[PDB]
Amino acid sequence: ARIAGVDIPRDKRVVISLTYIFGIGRTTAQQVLKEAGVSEDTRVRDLTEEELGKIRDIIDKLKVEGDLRREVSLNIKRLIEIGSYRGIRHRRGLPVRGQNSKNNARTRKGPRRTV
Amino acid sequence: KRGKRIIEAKKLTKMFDDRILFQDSPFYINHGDRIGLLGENGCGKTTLIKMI
Amino acid sequence: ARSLKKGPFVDGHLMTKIEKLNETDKKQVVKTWSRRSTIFPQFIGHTIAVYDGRKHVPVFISEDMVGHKLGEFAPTRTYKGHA
Amino acid sequence: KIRIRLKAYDHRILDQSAEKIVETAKRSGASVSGPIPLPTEKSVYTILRAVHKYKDSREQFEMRTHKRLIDIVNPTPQTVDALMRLDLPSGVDIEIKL
Amino acid sequence: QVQYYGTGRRKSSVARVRLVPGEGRIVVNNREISEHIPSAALIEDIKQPLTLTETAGTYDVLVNVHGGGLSGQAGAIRHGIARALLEADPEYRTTLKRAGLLTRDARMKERKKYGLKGARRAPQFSKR
Amino acid sequence: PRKGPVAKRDVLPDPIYNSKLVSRLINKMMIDGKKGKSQTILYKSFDIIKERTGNDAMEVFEQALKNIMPVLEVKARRVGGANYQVPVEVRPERRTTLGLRWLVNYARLRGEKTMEERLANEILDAANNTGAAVKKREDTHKMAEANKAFAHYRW
Amino acid sequence: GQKVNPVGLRIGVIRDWESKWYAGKDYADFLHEDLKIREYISKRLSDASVSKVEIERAANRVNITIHTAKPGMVIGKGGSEVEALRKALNSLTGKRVHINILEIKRADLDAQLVADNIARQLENRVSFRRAQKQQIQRTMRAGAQGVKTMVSGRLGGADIARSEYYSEGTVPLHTLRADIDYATSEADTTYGKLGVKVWIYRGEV
Amino acid sequence: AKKSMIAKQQRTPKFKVQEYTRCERCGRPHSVIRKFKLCRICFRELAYKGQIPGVKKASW
RNA sequence: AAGAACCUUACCAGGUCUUGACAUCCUCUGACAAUCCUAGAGAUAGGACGUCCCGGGGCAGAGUGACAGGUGGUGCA
RNA sequence: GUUGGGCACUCUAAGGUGACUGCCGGUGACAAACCGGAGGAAGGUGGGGAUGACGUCAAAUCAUCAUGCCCCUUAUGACCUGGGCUACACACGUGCUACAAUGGACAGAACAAAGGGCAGCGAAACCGCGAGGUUAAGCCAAUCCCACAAAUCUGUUCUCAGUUCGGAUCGCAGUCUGCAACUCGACUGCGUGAAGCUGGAAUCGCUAGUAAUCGCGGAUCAGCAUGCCGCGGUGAAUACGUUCC
Ligand SMILES: Nc1ncnc2c1ncn2[C@@H]1O[C@H](COP(=O)(O)OP(=O)(O)OP(=O)(O)O)[C@@H](O)[C@H]1O
Ligand SMILES: [Mg+2]
Ligand SMILES: [Zn+2]
Repeated sequence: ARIAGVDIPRDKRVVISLTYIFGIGRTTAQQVLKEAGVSEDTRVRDLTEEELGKIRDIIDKLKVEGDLRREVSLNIKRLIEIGSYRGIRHRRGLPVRGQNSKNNARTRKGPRRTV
Repeated sequence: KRGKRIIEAKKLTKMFDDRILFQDSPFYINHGDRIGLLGENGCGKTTLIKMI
Repeated sequence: ARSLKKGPFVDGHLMTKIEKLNETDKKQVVKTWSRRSTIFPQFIGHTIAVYDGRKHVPVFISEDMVGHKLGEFAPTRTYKGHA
Repeated sequence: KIRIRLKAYDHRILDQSAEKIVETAKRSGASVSGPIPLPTEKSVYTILRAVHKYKDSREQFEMRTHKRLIDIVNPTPQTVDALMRLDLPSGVDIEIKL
Repeated sequence: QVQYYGTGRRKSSVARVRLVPGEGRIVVNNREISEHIPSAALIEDIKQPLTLTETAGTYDVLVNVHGGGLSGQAGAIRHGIARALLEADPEYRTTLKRAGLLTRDARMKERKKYGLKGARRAPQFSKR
Repeated sequence: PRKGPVAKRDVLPDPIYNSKLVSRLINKMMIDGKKGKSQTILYKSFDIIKERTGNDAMEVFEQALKNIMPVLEVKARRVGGANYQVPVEVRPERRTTLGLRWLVNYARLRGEKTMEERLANEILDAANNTGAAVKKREDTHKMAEANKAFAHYRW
Repeated sequence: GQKVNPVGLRIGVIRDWESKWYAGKDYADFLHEDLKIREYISKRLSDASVSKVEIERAANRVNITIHTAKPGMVIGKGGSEVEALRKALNSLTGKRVHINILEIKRADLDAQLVADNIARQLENRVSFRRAQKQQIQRTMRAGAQGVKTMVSGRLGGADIARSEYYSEGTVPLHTLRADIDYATSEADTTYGKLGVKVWIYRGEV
Repeated sequence: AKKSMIAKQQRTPKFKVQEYTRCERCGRPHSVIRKFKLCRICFRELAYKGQIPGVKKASW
């Protein structure tokens, strides 16, 4: 069940399997099925080549997988290049949306290195 | 760390031609269980493993 | 985040300074305290010395900066790591 | 009809004041809708008892606004006078709508 | 027609019960009790005063009930029924009182107390 | 407490089986005051018990508890250097309490996907007394018998 | 940090508010005018033995009733001083002020008067022991069932401050029905502030 | 509060957003109750004296 | 702390002031002012426009030296 | 409940009644008192709240306020912009959300209490996927509004996975408040989808409408709470006992 170069789970309902492509979430998926008139409830393994064909055409109009990864990477490269405050936070591994850093912020900083 | 359940069997029956090894045998194995298979030779211990 | 209806905000006292520099095609270092001012296209090429709390930091404005706030390029806190 | 709303912090003067209102209208002859006891409002303020720190030490005060409604049915011209002529003690709010 | 009234109260709920000659139909706010009260356990408890007096099928219980939850309303309907039965027949008083159906369960939500997180629940304590 | 024994609390008999024991188990299964969930679990379990065994669910359940309820428990006592486990008889009420508690806890640990199925299997095992809950009862009886010497000690 | 103000505990139970008016929208405005009026009366009548100042309101009127032990000194000759006060309060409030003076018959039963009297004596370098003991006798003669007095601070210019209290008869502070008057006062000495607390118990209600 | 601070707060600031409340008895900036325009401390002091109409100690 | 974007705010950098941002005196005089235009980041200046409310009940400014002023220290006064 | 009509019932709130070991039996000194019973809504200070003795800790606060003494006075006072109080190798306290099937998602039927509202609450209608927006009814309020309570129940789907669990972080695009959301706001949409599989030593709260869990409101407040103060909904387990801390 390869779509946009991603082998979507065959056993899962269509709405859910679509979300395995980088750049598609639950709502996005429902629209694609809505636009392409496919039932959400059918399992991916049970999809006909026609329905699969239709889904693939619609998904080509969205920015997914490498496309999206390249777009977002440029955004990060842009912020640092212009020497923004946000750029500095990104490269330094600190919160960029004003979260306090005295406590928490372990998603950005990684595991504690006690001293 | 992983999840609780790892093996479940419901109404599990294994036959060879006309010989029933075991029939309607429900059991489970959870994470971290240390299970000893007890039984005489030929009772099907290795058979169950190959099924698992 | 500023409502689109309101439009981008930029302290007029700073915009006025840039309009005079643009009419004469001149490029002086404009000292400002308006960290909150949006970078408009009109600023491109100029050098604005933005107060960071103790000194005006000259920040060169490139095209890629338009829409950000002046303050965004003049960090106010000093930190070179613990040790 | 003539609608009277009495408010007060002290229900006692409220009852005393309301009594004066009802009798003066009834002696004027107009029928009186007995003073309706409306739900008492209760605002509560919890404040820090101490001047500094000691967050767990609080003190609670409340203000209870008692209300009464007096409707006057079948009014008379002399009644309207008697209603305004009454001097009810300070601390009772009188509202006369008609 | 001939009807016997009873006020019952549980927690926040108040139930105005009227016993009328009928066949055991409970209508609460113009609905079959099953629609209003899902729980089977609650419906069993509600009927309890009727069972103890062996009056199931004698009376239609018309209940107007407001406030509180579906378990408090159930409690209030039961209490109102017991009191209504007293009017129908003073002889029932002994059995109802023995089973504790005439007592108003006076348990009410305790107020929250400053410095505590509920009525009793104290905040986590630390020596160090 | 020091003053003296305190009034225990009554439970109403279950609406379907007219049993106080069933009602008590329902309370033991309940979490976060959600009595609805627990009643549904138990009724579904009893259907599995009747549908599986064919016997009456209540009879199976009562037989299971009989096999779980302990008669002698052990109470710890610090006697000088070493701590002694003193065997003590289990009050009838406590026997029921321990049975339901042990049943519920070990049922939750089983490997079936749903609690009702889990609970059903656990009760069936206790009916044949071969489940975890049974084992717990074996352990306490072993401890009491082993430390039978120290029964003399007591408060 | 132990004993609730005896008056606070009994307000609305047995004791009434001095401010006896109701307001809605204007509540904040009215409250603060009364604060300025009370302060003004306290200063202008600091020597006139003014215990209690009740304040009423009506439309634009303000009916002030000042309770004093020395009504003569507040009214003045032919109402000269009381008319002067009216004019001063009409200019502050910007309202029509009416003033009534009530005579306190037994000056020594009013906790505020007593607290102020003792404070004046502490400022005149009278022994704190004598001041308190003398007052307590006078008050008990007036028929109070009990009295407690306390003076705190640098008693006789000591380095280490302490409190010394004297009592007579019964002062049941914990009895909510007991009409227990209470009042504080401060004395400014060369060594700083001496606190004065007075409790007077005049019987049950 | 410094007399300067009470004066600044009583003047109209550059912007309406900059207006804030102080207890107008003692000048405390924190814990000012709109209904009374008093800080927590002044409120208690005057309540105990019976000088806050219709306020009494709460219990229930 | 029952609400740190400015304010709050007491801290720091920079730009500023000195009967003073706040108060009672003294005196002189008479409105102060508001409102814009220009300059400034703003405080502030520069101009402009009017130019006292009822002996002073006042209100205001200008000078004047008494003073003000401190969330400065000591809660072990 | 809309109109007429009524206030019966509920409810609202003033004044009353009620609980006193007052009565019955035993025990006890015959005393105090204790154990049980009746009646009753309630039985042994019914439940909760307020109320905190003499003193202790030279406890806390000179930063609410006030104040002795000392110190500064073209400055330790006063004004202004910007910044900081939000920093971040790291340790601790108190919380929130979770690790899932007694659950997630979707849909339907319900059921509260208590409080707030005049420059305030703001309906209905219309627009937007949404935060919101236009217009604007009603209400200075037992009337109008905030205001749809949520768990729960009933169906459908998911089928044990780091997932349709979990929501951090981050990218993009927006809304509202405000002179102004860069440092440093809340919320929304799209995308992204971290740790986390019930937690070592140890340690905390709670004796019943309590714990646990589910929502709702309020103060502060232009805006901003997982905090604080209140409200109800569902609603347990256990107390044998005083050997031990
Ligand atoms: N394909 C087969 N056909 C028929 N009989 C078989 C077959 N495979 C196994 N058996 C018999 O069935 C039983 C299964 O043997 P298996 O090796 O699976 O288990 P076991 O005897 O428990 O193991 P162990 O080798 O550990 O003793 C033995 O009797 C074996 O002889
Ligand atoms: Mg083998
Ligand atoms: Zn104050």
